[PDB]
Amino acid sequence: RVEGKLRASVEKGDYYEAHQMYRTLFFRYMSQSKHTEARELMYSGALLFFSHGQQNSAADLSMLVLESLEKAEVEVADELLENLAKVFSLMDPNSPERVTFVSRALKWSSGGGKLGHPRLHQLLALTLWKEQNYCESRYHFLHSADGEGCANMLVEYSTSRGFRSEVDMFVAQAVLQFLCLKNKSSASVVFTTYTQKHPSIEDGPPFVEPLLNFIWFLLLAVDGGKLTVFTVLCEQYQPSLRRDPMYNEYLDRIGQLFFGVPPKQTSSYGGLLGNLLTSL
Amino acid sequence: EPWAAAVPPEWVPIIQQDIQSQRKVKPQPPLSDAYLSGMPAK
Repeated sequence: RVEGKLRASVEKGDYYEAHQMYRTLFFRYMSQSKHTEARELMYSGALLFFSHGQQNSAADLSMLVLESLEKAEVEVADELLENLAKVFSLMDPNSPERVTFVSRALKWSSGGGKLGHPRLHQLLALTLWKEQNYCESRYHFLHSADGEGCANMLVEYSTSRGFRSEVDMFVAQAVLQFLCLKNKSSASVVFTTYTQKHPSIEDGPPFVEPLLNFIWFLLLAVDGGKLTVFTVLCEQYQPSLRRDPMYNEYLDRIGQLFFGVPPKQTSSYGGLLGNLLTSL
Repeated sequence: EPWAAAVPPEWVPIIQQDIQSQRKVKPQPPLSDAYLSGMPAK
């Protein structure tokens, strides 16, 4: 009903005025505990402002969507996540506001567990991939349950932006980080998908590249709960593992998480870059 | 080689070959922005 009148003000170009009226009705509905009506109006308003290129107003209304979700203690549902990712995808990729929105939306989606919901991470990752923001896409894929999407993205990233000396390293880096998040399922899927789909990796396993055999064997050893095998693998593949200074630190964490072996590396590049417990 | 007793038998020739391959001097070139962007960060 009121949407009709607000929509007319936006279409006339009275953006400032429509924006403050949306805010007025939002707080009014919220004061009346009409949390749902408040969110629905803000979401439709955000979309309308995005269609006019009015990013600042759209982003503001998007934050009010999250305010309603929070106050009403709404749980994650597929439709809500898809709505939030849609708004994310319309925001300016170079705005601090998108950073703010993502942080607040992931926090809400956690049900403050406190891990961002993996389906929201997935949706974000897919958008970021389409935008060729591979660095951020990768971060979100790692917190998703989507090993297959991650692998396809990393094939594109490695061939587009990586060096030819790194083809095996990109999948090693991803597998080891998935395992540090105790996600052996996605770790196996990213490995299998990447090695099959990457144009510079031939049929295998076994592979010509020692680092790829290491990762293949590691996945088998972890899935089998075989600590003695894990230990042998880490020892015999050290020359390959030294190619990324962080690989032995990831393996320390993996050993701890799956088998209880106390971390071995005295070195901590983690500390330098960000501590492994709180920087994956 | 004690390690060979510890792993599945069909892995042994693969690991033997990989041990020998890794003896070869093959310095890693400076790592790309793309690769290093996957490093941990706070």
